[PDB]
Amino acid sequence: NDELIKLEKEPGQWVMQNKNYANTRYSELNQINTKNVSRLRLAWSFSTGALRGHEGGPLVVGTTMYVHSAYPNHVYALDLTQKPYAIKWQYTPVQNSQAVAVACCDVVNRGLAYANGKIFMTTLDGQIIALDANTGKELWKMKHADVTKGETITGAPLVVKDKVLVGVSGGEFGVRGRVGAYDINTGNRVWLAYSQGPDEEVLLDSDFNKEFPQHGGPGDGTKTWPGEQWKLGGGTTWGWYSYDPALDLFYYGTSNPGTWNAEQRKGGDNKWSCTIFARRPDTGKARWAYQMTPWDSWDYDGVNEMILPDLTVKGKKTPCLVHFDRNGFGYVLDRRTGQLIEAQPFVYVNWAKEISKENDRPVEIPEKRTKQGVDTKGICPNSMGGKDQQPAAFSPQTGLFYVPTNNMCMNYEGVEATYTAGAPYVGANVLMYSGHEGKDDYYGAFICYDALKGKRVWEIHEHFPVWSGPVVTAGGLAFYGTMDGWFKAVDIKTGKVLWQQKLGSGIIGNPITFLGPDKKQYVAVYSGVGGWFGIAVAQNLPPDDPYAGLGAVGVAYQAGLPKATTVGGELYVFALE
Amino acid sequence: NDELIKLEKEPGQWVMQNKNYANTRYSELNQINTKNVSRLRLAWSFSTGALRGHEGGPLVVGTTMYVHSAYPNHVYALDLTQKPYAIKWQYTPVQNSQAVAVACCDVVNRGLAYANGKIFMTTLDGQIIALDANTGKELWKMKHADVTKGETITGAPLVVKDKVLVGVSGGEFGVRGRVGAYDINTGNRVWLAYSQGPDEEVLLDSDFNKEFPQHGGPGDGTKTWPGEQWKLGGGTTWGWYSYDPALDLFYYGTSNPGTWNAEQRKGGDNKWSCTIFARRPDTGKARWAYQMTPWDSWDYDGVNEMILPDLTVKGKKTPCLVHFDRNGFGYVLDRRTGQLIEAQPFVYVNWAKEISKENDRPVEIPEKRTKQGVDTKGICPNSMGGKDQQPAAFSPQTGLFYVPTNNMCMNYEGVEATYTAGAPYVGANVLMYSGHEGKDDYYGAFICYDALKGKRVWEIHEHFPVWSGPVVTAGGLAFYGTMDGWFKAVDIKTGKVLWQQKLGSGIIGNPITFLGPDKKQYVAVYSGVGGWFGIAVAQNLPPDDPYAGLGAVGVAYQAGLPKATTVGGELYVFALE
Ligand SMILES: O=C(O)c1cc(C(=O)O)c2c(n1)C(=O)C(=O)c1cc(C(=O)O)[nH]c1-2
Ligand SMILES: O=C(O)c1cc(C(=O)O)c2c(n1)C(=O)C(=O)c1cc(C(=O)O)[nH]c1-2
Ligand SMILES: [Ce+3]
Ligand SMILES: [Ce+3]
Repeated sequence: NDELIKLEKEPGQWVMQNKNYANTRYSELNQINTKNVSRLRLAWSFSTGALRGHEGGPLVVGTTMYVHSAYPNHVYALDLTQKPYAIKWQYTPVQNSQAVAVACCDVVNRGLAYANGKIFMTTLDGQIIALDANTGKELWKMKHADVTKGETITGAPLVVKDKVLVGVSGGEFGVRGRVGAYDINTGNRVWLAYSQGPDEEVLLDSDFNKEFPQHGGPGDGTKTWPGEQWKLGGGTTWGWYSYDPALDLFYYGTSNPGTWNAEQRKGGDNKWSCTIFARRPDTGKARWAYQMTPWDSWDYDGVNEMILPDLTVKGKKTPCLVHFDRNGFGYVLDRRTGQLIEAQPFVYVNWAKEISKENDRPVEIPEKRTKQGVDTKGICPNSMGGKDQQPAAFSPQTGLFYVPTNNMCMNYEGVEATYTAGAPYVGANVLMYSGHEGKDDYYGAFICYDALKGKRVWEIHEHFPVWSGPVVTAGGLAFYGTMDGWFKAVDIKTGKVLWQQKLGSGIIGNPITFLGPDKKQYVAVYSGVGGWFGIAVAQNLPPDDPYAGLGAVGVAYQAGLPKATTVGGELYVFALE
Repeated sequence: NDELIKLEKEPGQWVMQNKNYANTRYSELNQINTKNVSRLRLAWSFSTGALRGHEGGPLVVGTTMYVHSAYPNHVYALDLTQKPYAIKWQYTPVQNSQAVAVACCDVVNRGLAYANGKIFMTTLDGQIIALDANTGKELWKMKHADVTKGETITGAPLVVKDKVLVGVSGGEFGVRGRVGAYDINTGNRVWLAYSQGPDEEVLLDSDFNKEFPQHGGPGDGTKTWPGEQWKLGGGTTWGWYSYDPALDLFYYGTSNPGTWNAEQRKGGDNKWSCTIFARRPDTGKARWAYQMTPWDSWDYDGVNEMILPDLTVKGKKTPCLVHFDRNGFGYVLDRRTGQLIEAQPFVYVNWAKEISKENDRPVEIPEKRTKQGVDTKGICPNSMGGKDQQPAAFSPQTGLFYVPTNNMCMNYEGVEATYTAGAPYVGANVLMYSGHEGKDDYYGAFICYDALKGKRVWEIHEHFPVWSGPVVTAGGLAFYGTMDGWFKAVDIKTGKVLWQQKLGSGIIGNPITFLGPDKKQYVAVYSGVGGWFGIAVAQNLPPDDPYAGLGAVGVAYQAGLPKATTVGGELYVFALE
């Protein structure tokens, strides 16, 4: 989109969830820096009027801030010229409350998109809705997903050219993952790109994986599955999307291949679950695809963000894609072709020795691959991954990445799964605990990571998983939140905490930074705990069954989350003086 | 209670809702003052995990802060030694959710009491519950009110000696208002004092009103009503209680006399509705009582706080009771006898010329007394009163009062009412609007008032009603919140605002100030709009019928409250540094 390509360069605005199409989450603003951040204080706050998990973050376009909430997905426009703000408009969609019963991982929403004088939102119950950005008037609404089939929507849509790109959730409900493109003006569906099934549904361009046939090709959407198991094939698309306008490719990752009992998927790779896709936005046709975790047996969803830095590789400036996967590996690919440049662990990994440079496949440790009817113990990372959806940042100044991570392991036993449309299609008993096979007394870490060297530069051990995507700035600072409510600013060179404040609820939002109409720098973040690790608190679940929430309940209680935080939903905005 | 008499003198703690038994809401702390308050900033916050109206405030006892919420009435103990806090324990009572449907005026609760190692809470559904203050363990509980008869509890209980005093709500449901005294050590109900009915139920001491028999006497609880109309007689007890241990008297006010159609109560004063009671704590027996509004036709509940200052009256130090009634008059009584010393308007009043010096009865303006089947227009104040429950403060240094006020008027038409147990028993159509018979463009004011002179000293006009009870301090400051979310510090001498910050939701909490274990002064307040004026927002009500919420919906939309604030539930704590 030509407006967004222009606007995303402005230091004073924040026009899409991860700052720009490259998903760098980097701001050039330097009013707030390592010298003065100790003086940072709350400027103002705003209640979203919702409880449970508040993921994503606000947008700032012009002099208007756009705010979104957990279910029922209230949307607000705040006029920042009104000292400090006034509510310009609000919108709450009508939804089918049955959506709540088929949300796997809390009733979260990762946020709004802006383009062409319009705001775009997704709803838990499967709608994509366009609103007038200045009045809040509903312009069009479309049904993209079907709650009666166990589908929900939690991901933020992406506007590219005249299309709004919308995903789906339900990898634990046997859903056929896909991305739909809807016309920005009418909402009419233009194309629908599936993550499995026949080529006609997957949508492959004539040059698909041309340079890397070893990454797969035509027919693999069915041939790499037993029978018609692909019809329940997962590969959902609830993460963050990115875009390179020069290459005319947009990028995203896909979820686990449906049932968690790999026995019922045996015989093939189960493509294109756990896959990085690069597609043409006009047609949806794939130019390349790389499957990170063939025949997944761990729930290592591949949906984490696809950051698009230009890195110096073997002495030459190279258009890269960088992705910190649930499977614990930090991948660097050539974003033109899907060529694997590097893959090294960014957390402790014990299910695989390495990713092979020969065939780009994981070299598995067989004792850590799961199976039906027999437990597999001490798998690291757990299903929540080296990190979950919480997006990393990249600084072009340092050339390094700032990554929120999990530090947890699990036991995982496959169980026969039976499909009933609208009900869970899992087939696993999972127990979760702290990192390094339960030896660690902490469950998270915030790190600085060198993707090409495949090494951590520094690490901040955090008691709880870090479920907040940092913003990094030219002031030498990274901001992120903790699940017990601390909002922190750290020195990007050393990891030292330079400022912190305890807010009302665990933070699972991704902070932003922008300039107000007063030309002053502000830092804004949601508070309101939830998401998968926070499900025991958000859904008020008891400790009696530690297997509940597919392991999430036990581990949250072990880490002491329910004693550490209440539910909430508040936007906090900070500035100097 | 001897512990509370001792503790209430400590500058660093806040051991009951209005600071002390005299309900002065005054703190001797002066770390924060007129010279430095501009430097005040948020220190920390805590989400209550509930939405809708958050009335009252936290308690600070020792190094523990006790926090309460709107329905379902979560209770938390925060350990303030844990930099800045940790959740020490929490308790959520089991309730009958039918209570929500019979709450007149939002699902608020005015807060906790502390005494003798115990926390005492009330629940919307009619329970009084004693918890261990250090562990949160339930010690005892009793059913005090019955939701099937339209009873709820929203008021904060008061501990006096070895008794916890518990009121009831339901003046709009034909409830028989009463106060119960429960043994703090066992939960046994020791006595139960009704606001109407025969003397055996009202409970009168042998010297009742002996100095002022013109204020009423034996038998008036039935003889001042037509037939047995007293059986649906209201006089509920949902406001703030006060106590003078030197006099062995506790004090409180009573609600409207049930049906809003005065025609059905014609024939007498309807005692003891709209009444100030002084009762013996041992027996519940009344020593004196003064009815402010005989034969009410306006819903002028008498429940507002009974502040117990010692004032110089005609040169003599006098133990006074000062009360800013819903009816718009600022009453000063001798708290030994119920002598009426002074009564003058603290807001614009047009329903009465004055209170008679001859017999202490309002001199009514007949045109403004409401009637059955005919509309009466331009009545000031409206039923929300000169002020509602939001409690005023008194400074012993200045000898003046700092009062949050409403600036609103109404039309009110009596309608014949039919009693159905558990259903509303109102009988009125009420249209509300701004002050001075709808001429004004603002709906509230924060004032400094001289009670003996009967004069405002200064006034700050506020766009919304001021539904927040100030804390006033020896630093020369008054702190209060507005319904569009501004928390403000004013210079008590000039009435100038010296500091303000916009928070996430309208403030209907009453702020407190205390010393942390770090010896630093903090100011704390709930944010989370609701209560009667906020009902359109708290209950998500449309503007279609302006008469809805007994007039509250119309006036809240006219004032623009739904455009100004969202719902919430957050405790904000401020300090210097
Ligand atoms: O397979 C799926 O469709 C799907 C959807 C979602 C979601 O929509 O939030 C999550 C996951 N999987 C998942 O595996 C997981 O780790 C997870 C965490 C969260 C969260 O917001 O905290 N959502 C999801
Ligand atoms: O007569 C009653 O029993 C009763 C109860 C309550 C309550 O319990 O909150 C209010 C009132 N009346 C009332 O008249 C009124 O002005 C009012 C305002 C509020 C509030 O919290 O904002 N409660 C009540
Ligand atoms: Ce999944
Ligand atoms: Ce009332």
